[PDB]
Amino acid sequence: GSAPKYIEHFSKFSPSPLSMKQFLDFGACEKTSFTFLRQELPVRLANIMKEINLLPDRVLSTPSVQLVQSWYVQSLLDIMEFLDKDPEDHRTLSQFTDALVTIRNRHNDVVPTMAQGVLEYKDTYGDDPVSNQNIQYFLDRFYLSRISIRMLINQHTLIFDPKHIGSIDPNCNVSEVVKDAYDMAKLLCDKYYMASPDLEIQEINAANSKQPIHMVYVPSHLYHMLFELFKNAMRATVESHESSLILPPIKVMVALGEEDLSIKMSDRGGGVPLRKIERLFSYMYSTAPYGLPISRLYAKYFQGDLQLFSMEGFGTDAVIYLKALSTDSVERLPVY
Ligand SMILES: Cc1cc2ccccc2nc1-c1ccc2c(c1)CC[C@H](C)N2C(=O)c1ccc(O)cc1O
Ligand SMILES: CC(C)c1ccc(COc2ccc(CC(=O)NCCN)cc2Cl)cc1
Ligand SMILES: [Cl-]
Ligand SMILES: [Cl-]
Ligand SMILES: [Cl-]
Ligand SMILES: [Cl-]
Repeated sequence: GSAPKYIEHFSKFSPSPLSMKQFLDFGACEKTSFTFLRQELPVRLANIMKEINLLPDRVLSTPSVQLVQSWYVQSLLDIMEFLDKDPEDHRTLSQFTDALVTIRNRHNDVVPTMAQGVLEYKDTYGDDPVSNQNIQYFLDRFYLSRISIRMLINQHTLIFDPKHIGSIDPNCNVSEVVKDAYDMAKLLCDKYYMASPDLEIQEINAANSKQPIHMVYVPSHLYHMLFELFKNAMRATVESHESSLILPPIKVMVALGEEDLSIKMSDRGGGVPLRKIERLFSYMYSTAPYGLPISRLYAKYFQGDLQLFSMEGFGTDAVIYLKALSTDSVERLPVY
């Protein structure tokens, strides 16, 4: 086989970050999407695969890692087939879309698969701070890499099968996504607890006092994050007030500035002490025999962040920081 040679070849290129703008303007440009995707997916696959291989033989040789490594090898090769094919042959295009689908389905379970490797490492070698910083370093990178691959793939398969441009909404109403995510979390909250905090939403459009706040974003990434946040805020609120009557609302604010769009979600669930806040974001210290960390990645992915600060004995605030302008929303990608 050729795999390690290909990996070596394509790992000399640097993956290429795109912006929301460049992502929009892509969506008949199917020849052009293809000729781009056939270089770039291998680049991105090569690069992360190269980094998997820098892991110590004690990690590298465990079943989890070796399995997901087998998926990446097949996906690379799967796309190799197409390096010398013909962009003008409308059935070459037709069967590449099929090929991307099969790849997206080969990888659906990397999250819980890798989670197994964390779990085995944890009982196999220990949960020390140094192990943990490396797991953290590796997984933020790997999962961020993966997020971008799916972004590429979803943009192609959705556009090449009028308002939304595949997974991007160029007029995303942020309150709307807030309410939806809330409704859904509230549904689960009512099932498992038979009580649930209300929602208040206020907007602050700096430049434009009374216009509803819209942006260019990938709404499902935003739903993902809001949803996680609402689950956490509901849990704490409900459970901190079991012996008590009153049940405080979850208060969200959506602020729109010159460069940030920010979303705060304040609760009164009684908080977390400063010392325990880092762990909530740790893959290792929160795996036990998508999550905060992964929500944060989604924010980081287009130059955003997702930050927690608590007041122990009162509650927790959670901010999602996003770039307001499409021009500032550019993929954050790791490189070998
Ligand atoms: C993040 C998380 C995942 C869980 C998964 C399974 C079971 C319980 C869980 N609980 C949490 C969870 C949620 C809120 C909080 C904590 C843990 C630690 C204790 C504390 C009361 N707490 C918070 O203050 C808190 C944390 C994140 C957040 O977005 C909102 C919050 O109100
Ligand atoms: C499941 C996957 C995500 C996983 C599980 C576990 C790990 C852990 O990897 C470690 C653990 C400890 C050290 C310190 C050290 O002293 N190293 C010696 C040099 N080799 C380095 C690394 Cl890369 C990574 C990835
Ligand atoms: Cl993911
Ligand atoms: Cl729940
Ligand atoms: Cl933080
Ligand atoms: Cl290095």
